[PDB]
Amino acid sequence: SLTPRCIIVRAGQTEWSKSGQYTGLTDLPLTPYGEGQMLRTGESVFRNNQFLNPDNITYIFTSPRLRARQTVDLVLKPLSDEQRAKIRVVVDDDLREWEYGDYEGMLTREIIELRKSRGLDKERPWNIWRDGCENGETTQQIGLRLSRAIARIQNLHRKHQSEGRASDIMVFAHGHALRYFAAIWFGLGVQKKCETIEEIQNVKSYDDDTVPYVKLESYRHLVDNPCFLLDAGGIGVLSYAHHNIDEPALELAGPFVSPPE
Amino acid sequence: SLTPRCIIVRAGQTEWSKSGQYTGLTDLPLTPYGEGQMLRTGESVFRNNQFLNPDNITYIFTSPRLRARQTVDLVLKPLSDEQRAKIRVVVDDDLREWEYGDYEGMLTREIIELRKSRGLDKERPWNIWRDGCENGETTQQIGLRLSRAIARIQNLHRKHQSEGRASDIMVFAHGHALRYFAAIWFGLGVQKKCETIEEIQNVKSYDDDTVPYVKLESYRHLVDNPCFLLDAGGIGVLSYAHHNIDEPALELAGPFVSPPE
Ligand SMILES: O=C(COP(=O)(O)O)[C@H](O)[C@@H](O)C(O)COP(=O)(O)O
Ligand SMILES: O=C(COP(=O)(O)O)[C@H](O)[C@@H](O)C(O)COP(=O)(O)O
Repeated sequence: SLTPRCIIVRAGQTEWSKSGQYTGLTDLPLTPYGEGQMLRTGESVFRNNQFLNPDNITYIFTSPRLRARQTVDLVLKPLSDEQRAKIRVVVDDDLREWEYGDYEGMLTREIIELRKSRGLDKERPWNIWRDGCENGETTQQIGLRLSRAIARIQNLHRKHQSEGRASDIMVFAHGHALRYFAAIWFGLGVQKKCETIEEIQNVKSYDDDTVPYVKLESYRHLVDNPCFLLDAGGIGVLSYAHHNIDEPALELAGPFVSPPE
Repeated sequence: SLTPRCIIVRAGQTEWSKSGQYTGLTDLPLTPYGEGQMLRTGESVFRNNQFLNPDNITYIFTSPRLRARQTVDLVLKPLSDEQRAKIRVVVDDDLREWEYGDYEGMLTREIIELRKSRGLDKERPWNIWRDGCENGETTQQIGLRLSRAIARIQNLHRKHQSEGRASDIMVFAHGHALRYFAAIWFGLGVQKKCETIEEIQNVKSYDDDTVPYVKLESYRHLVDNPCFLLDAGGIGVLSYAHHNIDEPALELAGPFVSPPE
């Protein structure tokens, strides 16, 4: 039975994403162009190309942000009611974007100028993946919460493979969160034992009894840029080598596969 | 003008690749199924989806192996004579597969059995990315030659971007070589100064005067599995963040892009 996959999908275009402004918590909608964009994406992957087979989708995880949720609706439009009824949708707060704090709605170069004026970054340039954001999340905070979601997804994958089913699980989220998610999925960054109060607690970030909570002994986080590109409405694919959930791997073809004979 | 890209393409199916046998120097052809498969891939990326625009392809680099070259022919079949005339094709020996030496045409598990019988791998399992192959290439050796090709390609990218043109450069090669190639492209592994006689010399691995040779001061190589999947006839995409050749990045969407408005 087909190796399980995690399909990452970045929210479609917003007014801020279009112009490079850091959109974290701000609950922006898709632009009219972004709606069209995500509609076309859904048609490409389901109808025109069959890069995804609905019969194989088991779970869709989404950030609680409007633009992620809108992206789920538009991308899944090509499905029949029957196909939809068999797919479970779960809103997971662990998949929200990096909390930018003071940097919300700013540009990269504005962030650099703001920090320089606070007297930081004297020895080396700011690097979100190492430093986090003043009044927002550190890298260990985002790494921790994405690890918990990854553990939940990989646990469903293992449960499904052992029930003899295919399992594509979709994750709709954001540009930083998803690059980060992909990075640790396949082993980037460092391993950190769960020890502090923050690191151990059940957070209760989603509400859906069919998704077992997995309590982490340890987690991964980044200390440097993993150097990924993922555009607004871009799609990436995470899976496993040799049908083995213990060998998570990055699919270099993203969602592309050669057309069947 | 569009950020330059390197489009990696793995040779289509062979009799050995279908069955997991390590195909290095052995000059196998595509199976009949593999031909069909690469023909359909070409139509998907140029005609049915336009994931690739021929007007933007400047160079195609290919391993000297028959199966890679055959893959070039079939994937580019949808192009007109006019489009082909403007694209330069370069055979580059630096893009050959990992030299397997003793392991040629063997299965992973056979290689493990063979090594265990020579009394190796007592402390930890064989890991090609660290250990290389008896009578074949070390990881340094492959990392060095792939680094030279990367430098040549990125130098053409920089020359083109500074001439104001788009540049998609395709690289047709092999499963280990391309995963390795992708891993170091975006900064995995370690930096090693060029110092030994091997590391410094001009090897003359291609013959095309329009490709400036770049003499490396230093190179990258892996010391561990980068955990990528890339199937036979799989397509990946390497590029740069912020239109900057000094920021090479992995495209998580491989060749997928949402259909234009
Ligand atoms: O804030 C966004 C994420 O949220 P969504 O737009 O996905 O909601 C993006 O990740 C970009 O604004 C961004 O900073 C890209 O930074 P880069 O790494 O290119 O220097
Ligand atoms: O020899 C091949 C490359 O040659 P082409 O078939 O691409 O020429 C492949 O790289 C396979 O042999 C292979 O071992 C996959 O290893 P894995 O990582 O799955 O454990």
